[PDB]
Amino acid sequence: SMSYTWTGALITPCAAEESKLPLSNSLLRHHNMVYATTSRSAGLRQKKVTFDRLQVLDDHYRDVLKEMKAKASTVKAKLLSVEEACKLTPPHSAKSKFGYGAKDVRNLSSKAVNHIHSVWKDLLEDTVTPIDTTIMAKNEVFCVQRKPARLIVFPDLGVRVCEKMALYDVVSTLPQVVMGSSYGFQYSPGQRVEFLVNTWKSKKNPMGFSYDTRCFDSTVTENDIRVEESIYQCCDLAPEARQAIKSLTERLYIGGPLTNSKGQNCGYRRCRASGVLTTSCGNTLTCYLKASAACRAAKLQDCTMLVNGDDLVVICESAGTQEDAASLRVFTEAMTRYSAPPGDPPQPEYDLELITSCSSNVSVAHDASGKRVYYLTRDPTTPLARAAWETARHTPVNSWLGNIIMYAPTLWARMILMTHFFSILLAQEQLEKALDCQIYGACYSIEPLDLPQIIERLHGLSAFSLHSYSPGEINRVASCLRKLGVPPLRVWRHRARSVRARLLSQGGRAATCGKYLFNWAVKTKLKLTPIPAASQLDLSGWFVAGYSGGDIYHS
Ligand SMILES: CN1CCN(c2cc3c(cc2F)c(=O)c(-c2noc(Cc4ccccc4)n2)cn3Cc2ccc(C(F)(F)F)cc2F)CC1
Repeated sequence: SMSYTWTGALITPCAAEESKLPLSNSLLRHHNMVYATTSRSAGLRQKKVTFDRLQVLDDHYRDVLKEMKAKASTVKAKLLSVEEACKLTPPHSAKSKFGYGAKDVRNLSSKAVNHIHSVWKDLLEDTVTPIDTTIMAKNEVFCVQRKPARLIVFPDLGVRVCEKMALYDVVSTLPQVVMGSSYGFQYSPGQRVEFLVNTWKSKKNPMGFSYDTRCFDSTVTENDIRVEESIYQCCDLAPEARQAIKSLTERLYIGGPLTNSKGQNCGYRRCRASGVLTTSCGNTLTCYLKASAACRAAKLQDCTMLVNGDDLVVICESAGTQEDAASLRVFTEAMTRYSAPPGDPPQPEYDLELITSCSSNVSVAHDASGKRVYYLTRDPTTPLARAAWETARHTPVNSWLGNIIMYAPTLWARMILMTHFFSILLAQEQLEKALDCQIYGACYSIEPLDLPQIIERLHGLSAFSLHSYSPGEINRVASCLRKLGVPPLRVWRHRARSVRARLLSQGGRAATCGKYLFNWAVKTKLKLTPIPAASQLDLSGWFVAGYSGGDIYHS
């Protein structure tokens, strides 16, 4: 079965697309290296993601599936009311083709609610007719060496709300129960590091590897998608939920027709849709299932998995370098049979720091006392490129804010992102202005002035005093700054001292940002005690589940 079939109709934009970087130069001067993907490259992506999938299952697969269902059976899940579902809808979510928008949904306008009721009722009465989806090219920023745009497939606003009602509770609670500690989205960055470091430490003689499935969404078969449903259905559910879940699966999740922005039929999908509520959960369960089975086929000893959607990292007991090399090829052959072939082949690693998963890795620094501290970091190229874009253009999603929150302990986030953006917020007098950012796919509204206590709550006080970073980490940053033409430490330190001073003179939370975020920039350090406001912060539903493509909004 083909993941996609196409009519020949083009994937079209719904607005003018910028692929070019037009204050921003002060951040990064090699602006010709920064580009954004557009629909013009859609054809290239279409070719990559269109192929025949072959799948052969074995006893290991079946044993693991049985084990997952058994745990899934302990879960009780609730229907969301229409109101609860509406409030989860982002204010700028794509409007319905049926005469109402996200604002109408959020306001609970009777037109929107009446339509949502009719969609739900239709779901219960009809469990066959494929549901329409829109296919678009994503507009994302990168640095050269060029990626063709990613494709986004999503149903109408009315359907998405119904998805929330039927499955939000399921995709928010089920994965963690089924996969336990292996479920990646339950962790803040600090917690993700702790689990990785400790898992590594716990092996007698550890070996680990990241596994990249080539175009994971396309590798997901209709069988895979029904297997996921069978897992959902193990939950203790209301008869209405079971019916809706079954209808959504047959009518939307397993596949359906693709319609472009102009309304033309572009083709038909028979794999994972990137823009539905179950994408993250489905991908995570499916990746976990196949990888767990593959471990057994490959006879990897004491396999420990960490899974985030299609992102997979494995840490096990080494059986020797040659033996490991051979075991990994077997693991890969098993994954391939399950319809999850690798992009670039996995390779054994024997240094935790060298394992990149979720585009990030663990590294070491030292706190004020000289004590060792592990933190999550990544190559800063993309974050910096997108930071430049967001400086030179108005964008609804502030990746820089999300990056500061997730990578606050890193040298590059502290040195560059905090300095550059707080300087801009000072000039524009928009310190008090709340901004939208994404965490694990979900959209959050956050006040930049709260960053100190947010960071203390997530990464601890040491985040404000990390030094003596690894040479490997610094070389990567330096190499990146060279590549992108970014000013060196001496320049950012000078800028940071200026911003820090200006922040202090405003007092209040502003001064707190100056004192904590920029203590690194001053030669005589302040004392930095626990921020009292860091305790009374509501940081519960931040790191519970993934929702990439799931159209979720919180707070
Ligand atoms: C061959 N290798 C070359 C470099 N290598 C290293 C250089 C380092 C550090 C560790 C290294 F191994 C380190 O640990 C700190 C530091 N610690 O504490 C703060 C304070 C601080 C905190 C937060 C933000 C900024 C400064 N800065 C500073 N530098 C100097 C440095 C060089 C290059 C870059 C950059 F990458 F930008 F080119 C940035 C740097 F800082 C050793 C030998």
